[PDB]
Amino acid sequence: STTCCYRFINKKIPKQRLESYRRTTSSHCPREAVIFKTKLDKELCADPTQKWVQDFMKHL
Amino acid sequence: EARCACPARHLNNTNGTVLKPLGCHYFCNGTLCTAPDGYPCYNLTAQQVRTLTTYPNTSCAVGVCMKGTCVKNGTMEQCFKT
Repeated sequence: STTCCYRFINKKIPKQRLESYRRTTSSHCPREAVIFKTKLDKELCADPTQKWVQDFMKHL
Repeated sequence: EARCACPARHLNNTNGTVLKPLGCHYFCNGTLCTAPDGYPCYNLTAQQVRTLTTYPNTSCAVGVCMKGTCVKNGTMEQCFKT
C-alpha cells in the first residue's frame, strides 16, 4: 500500500525475461505504476501507460 | 537509472494528498538511488524522524526533490508511517 515507484524501466523487457509477479502500486503514489519481477528476482517499476506494459499484464 | 527503477516505502498522511518519501534518497539493488527532480517529498528534522510513528504527531514539511535535497515549499501535512 505505501510502496511507490520513483522511476520506470523505459525500454520493453522481453516476456522471456520476466516472472509472473505483478503488483499495482497505490493510486495515491506520485506516479501510477505496476511492479514486475525479472527472472533474476529483481522488482522493476513499469509505466501502465506503455502498451509494452498493458500487453504483459493481459498475458498474465 | 534502470537500476533505480525499484519501489520503496512512502509515508502516508491524513490530508488526502499523494504519499511522499522521507527525503529524496532510496536504496535499490546495490545502488543508493536519488529521486527524480520534481518528485514530491517530506523534509523532517532529525528530532521529527526520531519520533516518527504509525500516527501523526508532528507537522511534516512537504518539499520537492532537487539534486537529492528535499526543498521545503511551505505546505505542512500530518504524515505517518505504515
